Amino acid sequence: IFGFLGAAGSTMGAASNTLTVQARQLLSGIVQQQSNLPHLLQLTVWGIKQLQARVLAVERYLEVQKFLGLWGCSGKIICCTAVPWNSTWSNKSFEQIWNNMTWIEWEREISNYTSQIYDILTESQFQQDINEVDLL
Amino acid sequence: IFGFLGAAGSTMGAASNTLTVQARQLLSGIVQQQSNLPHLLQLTVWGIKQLQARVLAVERYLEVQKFLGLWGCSGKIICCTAVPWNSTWSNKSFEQIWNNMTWIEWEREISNYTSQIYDILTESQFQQDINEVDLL
Amino acid sequence: IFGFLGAAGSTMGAASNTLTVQARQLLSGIVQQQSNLPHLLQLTVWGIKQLQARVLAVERYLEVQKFLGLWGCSGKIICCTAVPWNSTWSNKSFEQIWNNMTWIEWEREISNYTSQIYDILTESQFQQDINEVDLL
Amino acid sequence: AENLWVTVYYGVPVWKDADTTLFCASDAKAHETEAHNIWATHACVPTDPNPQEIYMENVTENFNMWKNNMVEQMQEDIISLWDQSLKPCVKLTPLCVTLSCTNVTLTNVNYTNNFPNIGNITDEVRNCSFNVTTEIRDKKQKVYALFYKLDIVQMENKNSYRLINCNTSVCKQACPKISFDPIPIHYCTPAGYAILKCNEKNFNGTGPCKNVSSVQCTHGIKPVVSTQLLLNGSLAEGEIIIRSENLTNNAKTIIVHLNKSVEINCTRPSNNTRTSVTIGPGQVFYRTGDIIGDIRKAYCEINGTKWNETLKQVVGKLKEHFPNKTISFQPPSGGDLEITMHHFNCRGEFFYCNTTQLFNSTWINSTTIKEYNDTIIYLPCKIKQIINMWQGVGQCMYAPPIRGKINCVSNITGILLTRDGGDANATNDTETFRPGGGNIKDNWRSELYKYKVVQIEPLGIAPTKCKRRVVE
Amino acid sequence: YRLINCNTSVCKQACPKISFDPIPIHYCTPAGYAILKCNEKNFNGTGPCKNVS
Ligand SMILES: *[C@@H]1O[C@H](CO)[C@@H](O[C@@H]2O[C@H](CO)[C@@H](O[C@@H]3O[C@H](CO[C@H]4O[C@H](CO)[C@@H](O)[C@H](O[C@H]5O[C@H](CO)[C@@H](O)[C@H](O)[C@@H]5O)[C@@H]4O)[C@@H](O)[C@H](O[C@H]4O[C@H](CO)[C@@H](O)[C@H](O)[C@@H]4O[C@H]4O[C@H](CO)[C@@H](O)[C@H](O)[C@@H]4O[C@H]4O[C@H](CO)[C@@H](O)[C@H](O)[C@@H]4O)[C@@H]3O)[C@H](O)[C@H]2NC(C)=O)[C@H](O)[C@H]1NC(C)=O
Ligand SMILES: *[C@@H]1O[C@H](CO)[C@@H](O[C@@H]2O[C@H](CO)[C@@H](O[C@@H]3O[C@H](CO[C@H]4O[C@H](CO)[C@@H](O)[C@H](O)[C@@H]4O)[C@@H](O)[C@H](O[C@H]4O[C@H](CO)[C@@H](O)[C@H](O)[C@@H]4O[C@H]4O[C@H](CO)[C@@H](O)[C@H](O)[C@@H]4O)[C@@H]3O)[C@H](O)[C@H]2NC(C)=O)[C@H](O)[C@H]1NC(C)=O
Ligand SMILES: *[C@@H]1O[C@H](CO)[C@@H](O[C@@H]2O[C@H](CO)[C@@H](O)[C@H](O)[C@H]2NC(C)=O)[C@H](O)[C@H]1NC(C)=O
Ligand SMILES: *[C@@H]1O[C@H](CO)[C@@H](O[C@@H]2O[C@H](CO)[C@@H](O)[C@H](O)[C@H]2NC(C)=O)[C@H](O)[C@H]1NC(C)=O
Ligand SMILES: *[C@@H]1O[C@H](CO)[C@@H](O[C@@H]2O[C@H](CO)[C@@H](O)[C@H](O)[C@H]2NC(C)=O)[C@H](O)[C@H]1NC(C)=O
Ligand SMILES: *[C@@H]1O[C@H](CO)[C@@H](O[C@@H]2O[C@H](CO)[C@@H](O)[C@H](O)[C@H]2NC(C)=O)[C@H](O)[C@H]1NC(C)=O
Ligand SMILES: *[C@@H]1O[C@H](CO)[C@@H](O[C@@H]2O[C@H](CO)[C@@H](O)[C@H](O)[C@H]2NC(C)=O)[C@H](O)[C@H]1NC(C)=O
Ligand SMILES: *[C@@H]1O[C@H](CO)[C@@H](O[C@@H]2O[C@H](CO)[C@@H](O)[C@H](O)[C@H]2NC(C)=O)[C@H](O)[C@H]1NC(C)=O
Ligand SMILES: *[C@@H]1O[C@H](CO)[C@@H](O[C@@H]2O[C@H](CO)[C@@H](O)[C@H](O)[C@H]2NC(C)=O)[C@H](O)[C@H]1NC(C)=O
Ligand SMILES: *[C@@H]1O[C@H](CO)[C@@H](O[C@@H]2O[C@H](CO)[C@@H](O)[C@H](O)[C@H]2NC(C)=O)[C@H](O)[C@H]1NC(C)=O
Ligand SMILES: *[C@@H]1O[C@H](CO)[C@@H](O[C@@H]2O[C@H](CO)[C@@H](O)[C@H](O)[C@H]2NC(C)=O)[C@H](O)[C@H]1NC(C)=O
Ligand SMILES: *[C@@H]1O[C@H](CO)[C@@H](O[C@@H]2O[C@H](CO)[C@@H](O)[C@H](O)[C@H]2NC(C)=O)[C@H](O)[C@H]1NC(C)=O
Ligand SMILES: *[C@@H]1O[C@H](CO)[C@@H](O[C@@H]2O[C@H](CO)[C@@H](O)[C@H](O)[C@H]2NC(C)=O)[C@H](O)[C@H]1NC(C)=O
Ligand SMILES: *[C@@H]1O[C@H](CO)[C@@H](O)[C@H](O)[C@H]1NC(C)=O
Ligand SMILES: *[C@@H]1O[C@H](CO)[C@@H](O)[C@H](O)[C@H]1NC(C)=O
Ligand SMILES: *[C@@H]1O[C@H](CO)[C@@H](O)[C@H](O)[C@H]1NC(C)=O
Ligand SMILES: *[C@@H]1O[C@H](CO)[C@@H](O)[C@H](O)[C@H]1NC(C)=O
Ligand SMILES: *[C@@H]1O[C@H](CO)[C@@H](O)[C@H](O)[C@H]1NC(C)=O
Ligand SMILES: *[C@@H]1O[C@H](CO)[C@@H](O)[C@H](O)[C@H]1NC(C)=O
Ligand SMILES: *[C@@H]1O[C@H](CO)[C@@H](O)[C@H](O)[C@H]1NC(C)=O
Ligand SMILES: *[C@@H]1O[C@H](CO)[C@@H](O)[C@H](O)[C@H]1NC(C)=O
Ligand SMILES: *[C@@H]1O[C@H](CO)[C@@H](O)[C@H](O)[C@H]1NC(C)=O
Ligand SMILES: *[C@@H]1O[C@H](CO)[C@@H](O)[C@H](O)[C@H]1NC(C)=O
Ligand SMILES: *[C@@H]1O[C@H](CO)[C@@H](O)[C@H](O)[C@H]1NC(C)=O
Repeated sequence: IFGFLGAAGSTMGAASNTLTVQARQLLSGIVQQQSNLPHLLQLTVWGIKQLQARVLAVERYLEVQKFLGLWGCSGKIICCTAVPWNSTWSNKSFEQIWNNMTWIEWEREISNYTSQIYDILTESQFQQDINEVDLL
Repeated sequence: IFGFLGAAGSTMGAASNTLTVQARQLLSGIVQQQSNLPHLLQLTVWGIKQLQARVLAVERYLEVQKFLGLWGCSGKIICCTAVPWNSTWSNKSFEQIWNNMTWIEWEREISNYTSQIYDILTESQFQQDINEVDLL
Repeated sequence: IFGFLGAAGSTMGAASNTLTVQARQLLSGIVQQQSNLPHLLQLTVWGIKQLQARVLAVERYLEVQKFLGLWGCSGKIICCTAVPWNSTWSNKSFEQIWNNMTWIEWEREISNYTSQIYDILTESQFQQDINEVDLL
Repeated sequence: AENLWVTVYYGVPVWKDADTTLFCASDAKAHETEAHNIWATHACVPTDPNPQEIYMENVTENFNMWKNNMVEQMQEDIISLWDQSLKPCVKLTPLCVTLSCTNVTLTNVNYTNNFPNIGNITDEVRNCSFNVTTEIRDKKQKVYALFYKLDIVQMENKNSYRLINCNTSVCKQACPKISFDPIPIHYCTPAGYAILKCNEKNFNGTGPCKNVSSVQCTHGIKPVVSTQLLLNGSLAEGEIIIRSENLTNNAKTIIVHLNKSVEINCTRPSNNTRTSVTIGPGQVFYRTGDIIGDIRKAYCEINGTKWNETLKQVVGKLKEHFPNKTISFQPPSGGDLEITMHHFNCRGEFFYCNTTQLFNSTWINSTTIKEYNDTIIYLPCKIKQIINMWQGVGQCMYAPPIRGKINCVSNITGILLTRDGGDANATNDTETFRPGGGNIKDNWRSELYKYKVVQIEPLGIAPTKCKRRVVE
Repeated sequence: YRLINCNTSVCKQACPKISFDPIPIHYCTPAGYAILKCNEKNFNGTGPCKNVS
């Protein structure tokens, strides 16, 4: 087993058995504690650098939870989608991705197209909801 | 293809084919940027309006996501439900709704009962879980 | 028929029928209003307690929504999982659990193990999602 | 039918009228001059290089000028920024004591390039000597300074003066290295709100607009402050537009918004040198040492024919709302110096121009077209240093002199009129409009009249024939 | 004589009840961020580090 980010160097297929380790630490921190001991203690130099740390944690977490909701992957860690891979984003074979690259190397390779894959994934889920409305 | 609120004047039939354009923009904003250049700049007049415009953006997103969680529609754009229309809320036909109204007029006719439709929606989802715990 | 926290004294069997009553009120509050009338009103002593009351409410809601996302119980009130209670956490019979125990007493006598049930419930869902990837 | 079930749609295009906390976004290309502007500070977030405006087609929305909340937020922001820019730096409490002024004697150039030939700054400034304290408390020094006659009041013992603010407040010197340049400011909404903009070119204040469009935030708005004529504005599209909350209520100001600018060209030909004394520990007070070279009153020149045609068009528009009366302009009838005279700013110097040749005339019936020759109107202007911009809410300020010659080239995109009340016994078919009037808010209603802030309600409920698959 | 500072500014007196003792301070990130630390002992200023933790 590994700690937070502990499998950052392992390959894509082997570092995917530790997704829950980096997914359990997106809101949990030390910042929620009040202080060592509690004028206007909320306007101290470190009373504002802690107020904006609480807000940064919320927006960072809600930034990906918004995409999971649109794509239909709410409440799931690994989510299968009905969007075919056109291989123009990357035409590497199965064994050259899951057994040869790294999650950092892979995400830098298709960083060009992630702005478009997000649009395709969102629109594909919308088409699924239209289909079931005129089906049930 | 339309932009933000671009089909607000179109009828409910044709304004419901562009729900994703008004859904991609409930958290994304310019406010996540830092500044033109980085005393106590987190207290400037322009630096307090930017703090409360980040909390407003977060809160306005959760008050619509909170309802989706209770009704069992999390992760879905169009969500069917087992709550029957009694026509006391609105006794119009199917054609007179989806071919003769825009979304703004429709939300003004049933503005009386949305406080009650929400409670009926919540109870139905709760009754789905009780009927499923004591059945499996 | 009950109010907020109205079933805190009832037995667990009869206090699980009012789950929605305590669930509708994890974001809703008086704080979201602006003021009696709109110097520097945004940094009054009570203009700061309202700012930190809004953040506390948002964070409190997101501490339970974070777990439900990992456990796979997003969009549900009573979510039935696949983790077997091994009776080491509690060996009390099914009758004694739901028929003279209250929700407060139950949480206390398993309070030693909630830190371990939470990690087990996350691992079972992750193992579910891996099994579907190499099955579909 | 009997097969209708509630279906939730997420993202539907609905909104409700609401009020939010607009933040500021300004372009960084104009900034990075290290000038430390007052309004459009570096704190404003960078703007989107390609803003989006979506044409909403079939929707008519009830816009309501004179009740827009966007204006009051701008007012509070302007006041707060003005106050916080004056906070850090030097006060003027040890300065104003019993002065002693005598008529100034100057050595100067003779011809002075007498093309306008308006006047000479003598009998406007006084060369007053007074005792201040140096960096050491137990040492007083006698120093001289040139003060315009509008900054000093004459107490008893007529050969002894005092500053105009001592017995009412304490003023802080305009702070030496900041700028008063109005840099455009965009007012952007949080994520969850939108701004509806009415695109009708001939659109009065309030009413249902039929050509609404949606934006994320407004165009550039300059916080320029003026009293009688709107400066550096945005031109009307269709024609001259006359807007007022109610045209039959003379207590309500009238805003005449033009569709063709009339440039006004202002200059201070004098040569003021800036000297610095020390009134305390690390506190430096700037003053005018001498006036050497050219000596002439500051003045503003205007093309006579352009302004004359502009008044013709404004009167043509005004005759429609007042059908059977002649329209006659008259100069302001009284009030403060900020009302009776067109007040504005250049490079830190605060100008008060007379503007009485622009604003009186009569238009009886347009019986015949009268042809004249090209003329240039020369408006005399005074200059003030002790500036109380906002009567009782803004901090009083002392603007230091600016070395060199001051020259501004600005546009006149609007006029602020105020109808004179009428009587019942006898109205000789005449109406007189006098310029000025209104508060500072009317300088920003002229920009924020197109915009309304709305809150998006993306949760819709409608019946459908689909039923949720109940699990067995 | 005169005080050294009497032409530049005015100095508030160091204030009796406060202490100048430096207590160690830990700079911690919010949730969603992390701090990479280069464990190489013979590490100069810039460049790649090979046992980042
Ligand atoms: C690099 O690291 C080096 C190692 O850390 C560092 O050197 C260290 O520097 C610190 C500087 O703070 C030293 O700590 C001080 O040590 C003082 C020594 O006191 C001697 O004399 C006392 C008699 O006056 C003896 O009692 C004392 O013996 C006992 O002292 C302790 C009780 O005070 C006890 O716990 C010990 O176990 C020991 O048995 C010793 O022989 C010490 O006087 C001083 O105490 C202050 O700080 C304490 C907290 O650390 C407070 O608890 C204590 O009350 C003192 O605070 C007062 O003074 C502060 C400074 O003015 C104020 O802020 C406080 O509010 C408080 O002032 C109140 O009380 C006043 C009356 O006393 C009153 O007049 C005021 O108005 C106010 O009301 C402190 O502990 C440390 O000893 C150094 N290390 C070594 C090995 O010597 C070095 O500096 C570092 N390098 C650099 C560049 O910084
Ligand atoms: C209606 O709209 C018009 C058009 O925008 C507007 O006119 C313009 O006003 C601005 C603001 O005053 C003018 O900008 C200033 O112009 C002077 C003129 O300098 C001439 O000579 C220099 C050579 O020395 C030329 O390079 C220059 O182009 C001019 O021909 C400048 O001297 C001013 O410079 C200051 O601001 C710069 C901003 O980046 C600084 O970089 C520069 O160092 C100067 O700053 C100094 O003063 C600051 C305080 O003000 C201080 O903080 C600094 O430390 C430093 O000491 C400035 O560029 C512009 O020329 C006008 N344009 C025209 C065509 O007239 C009207 O003002 C407006 N109406 C109203 C009522 O506002
Ligand atoms: C870093 O790379 C080395 C070399 O590839 C990895 O070591 C191998 O790991 C696999 C995975 O189980 C073993 O089958 C091999 O026996 C290991 N040794 C060699 C020489 O290949 C190492 O696991 C990588 N680091 C991490 C954290 O996975
Ligand atoms: C509080 O406790 C009393 C027991 O003293 C509960 O009263 C019992 O309620 C059950 C179920 O309604 C009945 O079957 C018993 O006959 C009742 N006993 C008595 C003595 O009244 C009461 O319901 C509890 N209240 C709440 C809100 O849980
Ligand atoms: C029903 O609940 C009661 C109390 O909540 C349990 O009875 C208690 O038993 C303990 C001994 O273990 C006694 O000290 C208490 O005095 C009893 N309570 C009362 C009110 O007399 C009982 O065990 C529960 N039912 C079952 C089947 O266990
Ligand atoms: C709604 O407002 C838009 C604003 O762009 C109008 O578009 C302009 O209309 C004028 C008047 O004919 C044209 O001269 C311009 O070429 C149009 N485009 C632009 C960019 O200005 C539009 O006409 C208005 N009315 C309708 C029905 O759309
Ligand atoms: C500005 O608006 C005025 C309206 O007050 C326009 O004046 C009209 O111009 C047309 C030109 O075709 C004439 O036929 C009208 O008689 C004029 N009206 C009046 C009352 O004189 C003027 O053209 C507009 N200018 C611009 C540049 O838009
Ligand atoms: C604004 O005023 C300045 C000076 O008052 C103008 O510059 C002068 O214009 C006159 C016009 O006949 C020329 O003769 C001079 O040679 C110009 N320069 C100087 C130094 O006097 C300037 O042109 C005016 N701007 C506008 C737009 O009218
Ligand atoms: C304002 O008055 C003072 C004193 O009355 C003038 O200061 C003197 O001016 C004369 C001019 O001939 C100089 O010779 C002296 O050296 C100056 N100082 C003193 C202490 O006498 C000052 O020049 C006057 N200012 C103006 C603009 O006339
Ligand atoms: C003041 O404005 C008038 C316009 O009313 C200008 O007169 C025009 O000048 C241009 C260029 O010299 C000619 O082509 C026009 O025929 C003139 N008349 C009209 C009615 O446009 C005059 O030039 C302006 N004054 C200055 C100094 O520029
Ligand atoms: C602006 O200038 C006009 C003159 O162009 C001033 O009007 C004169 O005011 C004096 C003051 O009592 C009268 O005696 C004159 O009869 C007025 N008319 C003329 C033609 O001189 C006017 O006062 C000036 N504005 C201000 C605020 O003083
Ligand atoms: C003053 O007004 C003139 C004319 O109205 C402006 O000159 C034009 O401004 C527009 C802005 O929409 C530009 O697109 C043009 O390129 C400018 N020149 C011409 C010949 O049309 C001038 O910009 C205005 N001054 C200020 C400071 O706004
Ligand atoms: C990277 O740094 C780590 C530091 O934890 C090294 O691991 C330690 O190295 C030291 C010195 O060689 C040993 O004394 C320790 O026993 C090692 N382990 C621990 C837990 O401290 C690691 O060796 C470094 N990387 C490489 C490739 O040597
Ligand atoms: C792959 O890319 C091509 C062109 O970029 C596009 O036509 C195709 O739709 C893409 N694949 C999918 C599944 O959209
Ligand atoms: C994958 O794409 C690259 C770039 O277009 C191309 O050079 C390569 O031949 C492709 N691989 C295959 C197997 O077609
Ligand atoms: C329709 O609304 C009325 C309003 O009181 C309610 O009583 C009724 O139960 C609703 N219809 C159904 C089928 O429940
Ligand atoms: C039962 O759960 C407890 C939790 O502490 C654990 O210690 C024990 O090993 C578990 N037993 C089995 C058989 O999993
Ligand atoms: C100063 O102004 C007066 C007022 O008309 C004028 O007579 C005189 O020539 C001007 N110049 C001097 C040096 O007095
Ligand atoms: C300044 O003080 C000196 C000596 O104290 C005195 O002679 C002179 O008249 C004073 N000047 C004033 C009060 O303007
Ligand atoms: C504005 O004009 C429209 C028609 O052009 C009219 O219906 C409306 O009442 C007017 N509003 C005002 C305030 O005059
Ligand atoms: C204006 O004042 C400066 C200050 O020294 C001087 O150098 C300059 O020559 C003066 N202007 C003229 C035209 O002499
Ligand atoms: C302005 O136009 C009117 C037209 O009645 C004329 O009487 C007046 O002399 C004109 N003004 C100038 C300065 O030419
Ligand atoms: C405009 O100025 C005065 C202002 O009252 C007015 O009486 C006069 O008739 C007009 N013309 C001149 C030249 O004063
Ligand atoms: C540090 O040392 C390594 C290896 O000696 C070298 O590659 C790197 O450039 C050095 N960095 C600097 C800043 O000298």
